[PDB]
Amino acid sequence: AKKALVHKANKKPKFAVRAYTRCNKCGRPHSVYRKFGLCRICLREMAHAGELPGVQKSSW
Amino acid sequence: PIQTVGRRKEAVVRVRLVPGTGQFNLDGRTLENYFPNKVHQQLIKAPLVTVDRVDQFDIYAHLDGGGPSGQAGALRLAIARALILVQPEDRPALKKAGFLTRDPRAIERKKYGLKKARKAPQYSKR
Amino acid sequence: ARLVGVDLPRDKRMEIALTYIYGIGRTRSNEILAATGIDKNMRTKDLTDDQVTVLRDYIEGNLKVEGDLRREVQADIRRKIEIGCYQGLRHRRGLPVRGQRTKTNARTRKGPKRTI
Amino acid sequence: PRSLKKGPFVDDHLLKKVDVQNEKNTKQVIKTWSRRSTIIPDFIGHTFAVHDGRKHVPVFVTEAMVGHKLGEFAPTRTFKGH
Amino acid sequence: PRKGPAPKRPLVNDPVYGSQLVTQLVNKVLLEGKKSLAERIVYGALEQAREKTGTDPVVTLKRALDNVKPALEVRSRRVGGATYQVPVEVRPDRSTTLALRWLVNFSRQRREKTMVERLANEILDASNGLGASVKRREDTHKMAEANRAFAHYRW
Amino acid sequence: GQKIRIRLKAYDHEAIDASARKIVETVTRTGASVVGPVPLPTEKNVYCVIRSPHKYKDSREHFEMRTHKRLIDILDPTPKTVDALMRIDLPASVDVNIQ
Amino acid sequence: GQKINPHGFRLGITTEWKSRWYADKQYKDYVKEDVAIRKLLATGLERAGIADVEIERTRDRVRVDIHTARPGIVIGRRGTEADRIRADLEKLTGKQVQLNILEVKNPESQAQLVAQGVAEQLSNRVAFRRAMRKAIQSAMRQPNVKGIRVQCSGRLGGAEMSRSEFYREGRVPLHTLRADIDYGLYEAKTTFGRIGVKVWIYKGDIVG
RNA sequence: CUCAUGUUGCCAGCACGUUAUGGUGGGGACUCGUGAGAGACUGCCGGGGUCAACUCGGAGGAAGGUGGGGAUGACGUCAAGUCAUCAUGCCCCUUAUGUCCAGGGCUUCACACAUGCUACAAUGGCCGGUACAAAGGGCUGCGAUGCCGUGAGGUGGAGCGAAUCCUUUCAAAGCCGGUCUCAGUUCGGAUCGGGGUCUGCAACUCGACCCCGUGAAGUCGGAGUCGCUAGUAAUCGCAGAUCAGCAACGCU
RNA sequence: AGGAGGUAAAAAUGCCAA
Ligand SMILES: [Zn+2]
Repeated sequence: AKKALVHKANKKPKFAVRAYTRCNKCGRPHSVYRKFGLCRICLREMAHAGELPGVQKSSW
Repeated sequence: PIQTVGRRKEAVVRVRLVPGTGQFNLDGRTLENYFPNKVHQQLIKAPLVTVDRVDQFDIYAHLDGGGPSGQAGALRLAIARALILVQPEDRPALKKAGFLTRDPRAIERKKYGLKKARKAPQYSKR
Repeated sequence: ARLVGVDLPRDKRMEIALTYIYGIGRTRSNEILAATGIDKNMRTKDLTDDQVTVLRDYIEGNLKVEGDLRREVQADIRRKIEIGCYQGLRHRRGLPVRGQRTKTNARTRKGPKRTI
Repeated sequence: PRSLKKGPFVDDHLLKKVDVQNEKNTKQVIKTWSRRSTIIPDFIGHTFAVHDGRKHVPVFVTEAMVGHKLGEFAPTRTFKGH
Repeated sequence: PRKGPAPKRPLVNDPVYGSQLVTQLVNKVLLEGKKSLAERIVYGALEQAREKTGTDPVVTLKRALDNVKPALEVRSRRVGGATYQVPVEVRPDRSTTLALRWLVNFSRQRREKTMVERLANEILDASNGLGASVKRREDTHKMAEANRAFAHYRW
Repeated sequence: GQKIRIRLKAYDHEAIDASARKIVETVTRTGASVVGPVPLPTEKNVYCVIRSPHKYKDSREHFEMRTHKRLIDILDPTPKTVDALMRIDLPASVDVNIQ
Repeated sequence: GQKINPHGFRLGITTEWKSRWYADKQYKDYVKEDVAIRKLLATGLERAGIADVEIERTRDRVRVDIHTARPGIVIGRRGTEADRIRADLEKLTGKQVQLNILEVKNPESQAQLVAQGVAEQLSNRVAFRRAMRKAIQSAMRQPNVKGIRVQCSGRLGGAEMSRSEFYREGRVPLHTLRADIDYGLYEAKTTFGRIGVKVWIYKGDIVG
């Protein structure tokens, strides 16, 4: 992302519906989970590294 | 007393046995009102038929989970196990018919990339 | 029979029979028959002139159908194409007026499919 | 269609501008970027230049144009054919 | 089945009549994943045939079956760039399946407004040896006999 | 009497096991009635993710999150039992809700 | 993409999580704080090998455990570097930060540190073959290590091509779940770009 | 299958309930939830096997011959994809190729391809009654009984950080009964006219849903081609992520 | 260990780096 956009996403928007997510680690607007605040890529990386307490590879 | 359970693809039943006549009570309803289907009724009554001891048993059941055919299978298995608990020598006849074998057939997990289970989406090499 | 200019089908249950009027459907037929008092399961054969009068009276009093409705519809289309609205331009070009996908579909507005 | 409880949507900028022009009774061309404001009966006699994204197109209001948004009368994309 | 034959499924005996042929017919007329509907259709057809003839529905169904069951078949294989139709014997189970499928498929094409009626009429007609299924069996036998010259491949 | 309900939430299994043991030992050292570690159904929050950046959508990879629960109930909460239960130290992976 | 991260493959069975805390309503804040913390500690000190960073949180107090190759550089004797890093962790407003610096006992048995050392060598000027061989020998000397595989791919020696080279010794059963596999990966900064070094070190099995 | 286990989960034996139900005092009995463990190993028998693998058959068992399904991609190939997750060598912009805002576009349409959904009807459509699931989600969220609307919905706020409460006590196909009577129809639902609700600063370009009217093509589809071998194909409904609201007929 | 019989309608081209 562009640092202008990354910052602007944290500013208080003048209208409520103007705010979006923008993953904390990498600033990727698309595919961001609400629980982690990480995009899919950063979530996969950090979960494989084991830095999500409780997130583990699933198989059922 | 006597209790036993049957399970078939997410349908569990518990059968309490009474040695009276042959009436059926499934959560307060008869075998005709509960399972109003001839094939299922025969599936329920088959172990009694093969053991030749029909209408010696009143039974009360609790059927939770699954659907009609699954509950029929569960009730069949529970009835067969109750007959074994009553008389062990029934086992050569009952088990030979397969009425004691729990059917381990359950829904297959849906897998990603496929539309459901094993059916794959349409393909074109063009 | 004959109703407000429409020759009703020979043998139909009444609630279906009235739907052949341009301004009436199933819900309107059920409403009309219930308000008037004539059974909706009644055939069109046994229909009686006294009944025909009562249905004609009620529907003329309480609904605008047939030529009036049709001319009102074309008048509204005419107004919106007159004022030059976006919907008017869509009506002109013969394309979907509700913002529907035009890239591939909309063959029902484009009519028969002509190849290039 | 906006709910009736909320009432018609006219943004205060052009609402006040039109009020001023019709209070002074002078019919001047209004340059506005508001495609999202509905037309109110007080707008019958005025003329608007609304933005189509590229230029300002003059729009003259009539009686039959009451209840529609300003933007409807300025086409945006241009199609001539193939 | 490159490594061998597959095991065959355990068909059950019908409750109402006690013939497994009735259950096989129910399975072949089954559609859309609804067993009870097909079961009821077959029961209605059997009752209608029983009413029409005054005899045993299972007996008349069996009679229709061995009236439509074919004995010699045609299996096509291309030999030397020109395809040939090779007469081949049929095993009883294959014949029964083929006859049942012909019966149902041709009964769905009848004109009597309800499947519970078309199936009964087609079964009755085949019991009399007149129906489209019987005609189909006749054409199959005719095409089997027309190419006895090509039975020498024996494949 | 008074009933004090202790709820244990954990991501790991052995952590909740050890916490339940320690809670029981501590309270019964003070002479109070315990029902025991009653288990509860474990939540599973599932997340499916495309493995690669930029397309290749049919290749996905599934994650899960397990939340195990045990229920601890003490009867006749002696003030000494309450005081001990406030002072009990437990690992970070466990969450103790006292009420 | 062929092989998954071994640490994530074995997370529930052999290995453990690098951060232990539980919060449901605060999960977002906790994870963003953790990302800030790890970014800070990664960008700060490259001199001393930072083998692993562990974070524990309980209410207001925050505990950070860091494993290091040489703690002498991590904290000044007067406490200067500790003062800097605690000041940064207070900038990250974790409220109370009880910070412990720990020393990893065997240096060449840790795959992360092996990869870091090979990256240092390969970044200065060292030949990649020499780097891999030195790493393999150093790791195999120590007893607990059973097998090791060292792989580095990129522009090796300044060539205008992408070459991948892997050196193996002993046993590296990647597909064995009970096998204690410790994985490490570093990206070396050179003049011709950035090249990565992955190391697998297999030290017996874990039987639970 | 065994041991442990009794709440918010079950209720066999007791009692209290009477409208409404385990609803309540109580009870571990059967479920069930989740911990520990047993249990398939050609383990036994018979025949083939070089007396070896391994194979054919049988008993016992819930299961028999890698029980079913997941997770699991060796060395490499395609200069395969991604400098738009991120990082980075080199080159280029720096008064713009940076950055702020309003409006617009990414939805344009004479066409072609591809993936799907609804259908073309009677194994069906419509109407009334009635029976059975699992898995999930919920804090400035899920939001009940009730009152007002025909219906989207409005007022209100019970109760729940949830085995408790809400998402109805949870389904649709299914079963029973009535009607339609083979027809471009009581099929089909597009398109179009009118009247509304809700989210939202804002539904014109460009949201979803409801009511009234409208009632197109479509009669099982050419050459050709696709998926699937048991709880599989075929169908029937349900929940979630993203999300204020949704283009969800998509994906899991 | 020795040994016999039977077994193909048509199907063209593909640029000169890495
Ligand atoms: Zn990210």
